[PDB]
This record gives sequence, C-alpha cells and structure tokens, in this order.
Amino acid sequence: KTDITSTKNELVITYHGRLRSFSEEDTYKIKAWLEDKINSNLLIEMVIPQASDSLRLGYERGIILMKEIKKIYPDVVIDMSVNSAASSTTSKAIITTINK
Amino acid sequence: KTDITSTKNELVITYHGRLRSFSEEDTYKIKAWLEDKINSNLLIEMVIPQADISFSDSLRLGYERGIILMKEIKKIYPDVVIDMSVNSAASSTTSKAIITTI
Repeated sequence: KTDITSTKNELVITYHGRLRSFSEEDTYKIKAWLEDKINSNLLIEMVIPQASDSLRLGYERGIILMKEIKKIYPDVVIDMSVNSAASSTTSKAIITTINK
Repeated sequence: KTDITSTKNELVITYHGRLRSFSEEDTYKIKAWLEDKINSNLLIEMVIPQADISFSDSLRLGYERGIILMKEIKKIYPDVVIDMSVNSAASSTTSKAIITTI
C-alpha cells in the first residue's frame, strides 16, 4: 500500500495504513536510490495531514526512516522536519539531496 | 534548569535533563506571556538535537514535551488553536520549544 517513488535527487514515500516497518521491497528501493548518494546530505520532510495520533505517527515514521538510511550510510548528514500540510489527507516523507 | 526567555512576539523554552514539565515558576511565566495573546493562534516548533545513538529516545522525548506544553497552554487558553511543528537538524544545539503567534 505504502508507495515509494523517486528521481535522481528526490525520493517520496507516501504512507498508507498503520505504523509499519518497511517491506522487503521498500528496503530495496530506498537502498537502490541511496547507492549513488555517498556525497549527498539529505533534507527530509515528514508531512502529515491537518488536524496527536497523526503527529506521533510522523515521529515514528521519521525514526524508522532515519534508521533505514543509517543502515547504508551511518555518517549521513540528515536534517529532518515534521509539519502539517495545508490540505492533503496524505502522510508522506520527502527526501531531497543536497550535494556536498 | 529548563529556562524560559521571551519577548512580546516569541517565547523560547530551553529544556534541561529529561523532565517533561515545568516548575511552578515557569508555569507562571508562560501564563504571563499568554495574557495579551487571547486574540492569537499559536505556532510551536519542537527543536530536537540529533543524538548519535539514541535519537529515537530524544525524538520521543520531544513528542512528549509537546504534549505537556500544549496541555499547559490550553489550561490558560482553552480554545486556542496551535500549529505544531518539529525540527531535528544537524545544526540543532539545544532542546527547545519555540512559541510564536499566528
């Protein structure tokens, strides 16, 4: 259900359902996207819908995602935020590269 | 040692330790800052420095502190609407809560 799509410099996770670990397929996608990213810092935006449960889910998904990225690049520089969207009804994570 | 500093426009809580809540005195400071805010919405940004190892714990601590802070604000100002945001950046040096109006 949760969907991962990416281009050269942007990876977008669109969450669906309950708090989940990443599937084996999602782990591969995130790993495949990071393979060429050794020299990139990462700007991560956790975006949740507008109105505590949703906020908590955004924190927990941010934790999972940090852990996932850190498995590949332990010394990765991350800046990560959590914010409500004006109106999306979607929870998502956007990763942008900043090349170093 | 949790510290509160403010101007008319902005109040910043700098947290010490792992305590989630405030002294009686810091509660009064917050209440005094809110007194001319009855005609305002509020924005809170929880700022969470990055722990090398135990970032899950630090991150959950900021979540919990924001629960308490919103609780304390609404004690004073029951109908206020709060926009909550979180930032955990590499450059973040202190655990703090920034409060602004609108």
